[PDB]
Amino acid sequence: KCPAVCTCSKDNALCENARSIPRTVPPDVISLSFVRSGFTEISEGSFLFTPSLQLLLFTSNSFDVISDDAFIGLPHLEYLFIENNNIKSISRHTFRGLKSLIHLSLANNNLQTLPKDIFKGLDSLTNVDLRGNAFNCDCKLKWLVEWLGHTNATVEDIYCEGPPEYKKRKINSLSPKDFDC
Ligand SMILES: *[C@@H]1O[C@H](CO)[C@@H](O)[C@H](O)[C@H]1NC(C)=O
Repeated sequence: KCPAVCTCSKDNALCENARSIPRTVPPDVISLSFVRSGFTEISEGSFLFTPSLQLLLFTSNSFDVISDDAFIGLPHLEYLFIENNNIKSISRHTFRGLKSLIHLSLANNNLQTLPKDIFKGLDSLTNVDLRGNAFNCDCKLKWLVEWLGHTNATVEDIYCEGPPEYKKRKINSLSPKDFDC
């Protein structure tokens, strides 16, 4: 019942160098991890067949895009860890539909921006980790300051990698005037 690419513990499944997201994952596996995966993107509805996941981890992957509604069909997911990845693009609705998500980690992916309203609709979120990314502070990030001010979640300090004028400045400290636009 455990997928061939993955090795499965009782409640946990680890998939390494998987060429596709398995749709056969046994129920009563609440945690799934993808390490050094073969697949280059996460399309919409990839996890539809694994509704029981409370925890998801992506690490050491190279992704062209993580699509809108990629995580649709995961009503029970509390923890989502996307870390130490190469991600070229992240869609505004990528995380749409996770109401139960408590902890979200984008940390250490070297992401240059984030789209507006990417955190829209995640109510249960107590923690977001944006550290370890190279953020270009510009018009596309201007929303992020407003979100950091009004957010209920705990977010540790993050800094602008660019442009040269703003480098190594706390994004939380910035004001909307400084963003140009
Ligand atoms: C943070 O949460 C409290 C209670 O959960 C709420 O009253 C407050 O308005 C929230 N902050 C916002 C929405 O900026």
